[PDB]
Amino acid sequence: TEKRLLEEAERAHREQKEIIKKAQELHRRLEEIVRQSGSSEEAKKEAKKILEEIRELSKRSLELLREILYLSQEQKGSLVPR
Amino acid sequence: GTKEDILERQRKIIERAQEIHRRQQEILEELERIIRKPGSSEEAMKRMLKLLEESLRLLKELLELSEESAQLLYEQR
Repeated sequence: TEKRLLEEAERAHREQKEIIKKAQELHRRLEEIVRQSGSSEEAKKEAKKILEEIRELSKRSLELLREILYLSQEQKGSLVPR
Repeated sequence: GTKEDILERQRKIIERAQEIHRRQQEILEELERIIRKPGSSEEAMKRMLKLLEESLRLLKELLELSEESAQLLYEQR
């Protein structure tokens, strides 16, 4: 069969790595916000936006993870829905 | 069989990673809840700072899990 199935899984992991990096940097910014100006309501608004962005990132990496399950474990199955 | 061991290894990592996602999102929402909750304080900020660390550490583990399975994919390519 096609080994590309696992090469595509590799790509997904590489994309997850970039997603994780971004998420960690967003958490770093949240730390800066909370530590410094966490009492500021406008800073809270910034933090909220960041938290929402992180949520998106976690969804993206989760969807990729479910794709990994298919490509890696059960590529002969039908785990498309994820 | 050794193929079954591989399948179980894949499940171990992937299933764990999915649980890590859950834990991260639970903390993520907790951070939001604290901010949106009225009557915030210095101790509330301390809570968030600790939560931020935890979620980062989870992201660290998550990355390592992805790297582990990524190397598996290479070897089994």
